[PDB]
Amino acid sequence: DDDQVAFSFILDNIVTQKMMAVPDSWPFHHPVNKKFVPDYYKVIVNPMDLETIRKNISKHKYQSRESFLDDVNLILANSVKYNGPESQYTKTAQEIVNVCYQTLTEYDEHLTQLEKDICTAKEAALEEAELESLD
Ligand SMILES: CSc1nc(N2CCOC[C@H]2C)cc(C2(S(=N)(N)=O)CC2)n1
Repeated sequence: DDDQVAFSFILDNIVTQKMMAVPDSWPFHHPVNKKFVPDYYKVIVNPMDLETIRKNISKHKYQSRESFLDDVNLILANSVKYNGPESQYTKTAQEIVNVCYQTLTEYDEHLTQLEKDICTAKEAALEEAELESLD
């Protein structure tokens, strides 16, 4: 609830202040424009980028670090597929993933608290929704 908002703020500041600050991270800031890279979506079936993650964050898509890190890792996997494992683009995506990991670790204790309280809050909301519906 209130905890979901704090969690999303932390994630968004990790994205804007750490991941987007990686040198030359511009290729991963926004979705690829088909008019500029015409092959991209023929190759990349589950696209992902830092802007889309911010929008998912603002929609409170992420209740835990795990689903957040699923999407962050999709950025890296897509660079590996389209650009190659040894490419400079993939080197940059890997740095983006590492700074994300590093920053989450700094805030592990606080983020673990939030995830716990977010989950117990969502269970309280779901359990009462079902009790209200049958009663
Ligand atoms: C070479 S131009 C270009 N490349 C990009 N990447 C994506 C990562 O892999 C390599 C290459 C395909 C991404 C972009 C933009 S853009 N929206 N112009 O379309 C900002 C998103 N531009």
